[PDB]
Amino acid sequence: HQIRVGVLTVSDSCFRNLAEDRSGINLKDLVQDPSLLGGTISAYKIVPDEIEEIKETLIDWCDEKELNLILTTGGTGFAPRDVTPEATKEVIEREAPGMALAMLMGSLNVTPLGMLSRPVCGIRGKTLIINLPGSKKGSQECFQFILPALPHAIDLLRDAIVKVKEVHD
Amino acid sequence: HQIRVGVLTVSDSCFRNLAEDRSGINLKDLVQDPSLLGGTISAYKIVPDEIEEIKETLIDWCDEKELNLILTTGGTGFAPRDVTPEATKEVIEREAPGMALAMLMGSLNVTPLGMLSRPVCGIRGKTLIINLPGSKKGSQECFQFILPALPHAIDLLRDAIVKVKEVHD
Amino acid sequence: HQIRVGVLTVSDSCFRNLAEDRSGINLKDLVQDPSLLGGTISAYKIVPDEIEEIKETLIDWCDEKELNLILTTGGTGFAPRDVTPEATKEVIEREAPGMALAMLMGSLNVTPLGMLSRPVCGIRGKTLIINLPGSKKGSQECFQFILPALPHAIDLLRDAIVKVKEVHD
Ligand code: NA
Repeated sequence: HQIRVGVLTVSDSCFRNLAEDRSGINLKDLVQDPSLLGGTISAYKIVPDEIEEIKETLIDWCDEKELNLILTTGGTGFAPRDVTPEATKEVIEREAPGMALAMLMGSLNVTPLGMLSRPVCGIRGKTLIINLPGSKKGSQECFQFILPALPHAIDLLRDAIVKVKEVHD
Repeated sequence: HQIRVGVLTVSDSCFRNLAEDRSGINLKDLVQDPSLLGGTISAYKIVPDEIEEIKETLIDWCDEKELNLILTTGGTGFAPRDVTPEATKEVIEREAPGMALAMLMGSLNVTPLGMLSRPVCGIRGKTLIINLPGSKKGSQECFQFILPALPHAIDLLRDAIVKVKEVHD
Repeated sequence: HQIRVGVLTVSDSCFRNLAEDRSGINLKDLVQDPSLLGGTISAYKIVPDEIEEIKETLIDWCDEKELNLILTTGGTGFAPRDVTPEATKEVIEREAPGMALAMLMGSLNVTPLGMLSRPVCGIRGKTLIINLPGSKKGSQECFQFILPALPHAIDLLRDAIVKVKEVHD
């Protein structure tokens, strides 16, 4: 019944030690809160806004760590270096557009600037990958929008096969 | 100018005769109701949750049967075998994201679990393909969400070319 | 910090001189209104509903003209020749699904027929590309739905690199 979760902070500023990772730290707290998801933090990493590093991390976390859930924070806006959604599209097997939609409607309710977020959500093996905004406020609000559906989503994926492992098994 | 419709049930359980196809049978009734769509059922099949069989059936129904509308039911959730949207993306020529959106907003209005549905809608030749959920309740509600736009959508596609046929024409 | 905008009218009828481009002409007025966007019209063209012509124009306007914003009007519905979204998907580097969403929700609030529009929004270099409907009413409404986010989106993209130019720089 355990939920093993990874939080991937995608941020040049945090990577360069220019700012504290308020968003990522807060997501670790939200994830572990027994009144919320009641999950376990199994992976945490800060990476720069660089497609290959994001992709490699996601693949490792899905295929080697077999996490149930990865929450990315940052790299989903219009700034030129923001490529988290692009990295995510390259690693997912099955897209989950309803989750990206739920987050966008929720965000638009807060502000029209919500349409400047470009998140992708999708599945790889047993892992649900969710792109969240970079700000603490934004990532918390978006986590809140999807939380009601997370336990069931994770449950449906628990027995999925990790494709790269299954071929030599 | 009849509306020729195909209902494709994607279900391992129904395919193996473990359960009755409540969803598909109900969709046949909804399609044919003269107060609703007033369509004709021109094709009906139960297939397992297997990407190639889904793809092959959709292609035959669009290119050989030249159906105006295909309603798929099942294989659109998070369960590992659910690959209907993936099959659909491989066969469509032009995506219709507004229809997938309309269904998802309607569904989210019923329950946040609507974000665990992953439907694709799109066009191939004269055919509009709509992915609906596997459950009778979900497919009925989703059919209702798009019904007001179906007649006009179908009309706009009636004179489309079937690409594989036109090359030897 | 001018906003250099292109308006691309995709319309067989206008291209063949059968109708006046009411939509494109109105978009030029909207764009230049200082209480709306305060933009500059830097490019305007009417092209037929042909994928290659649309793609070639978009690439030229992004890569050679380095426009901040391109509004396309027409070619986004279900009619068989409507291929603007497909051309757009072939040229963008980063999709902006939030903006497409916002336009569609707004449109669905007016009529369910909004779900028969298939717009794509995305980014190439410094340029935001927005697909709008062909009708004057539809393009004006869709522009007005996204307008609140336009200034900030454009600003975030101002220092983006034009990839084809950077490689020989
Ligand atoms: Na999409």
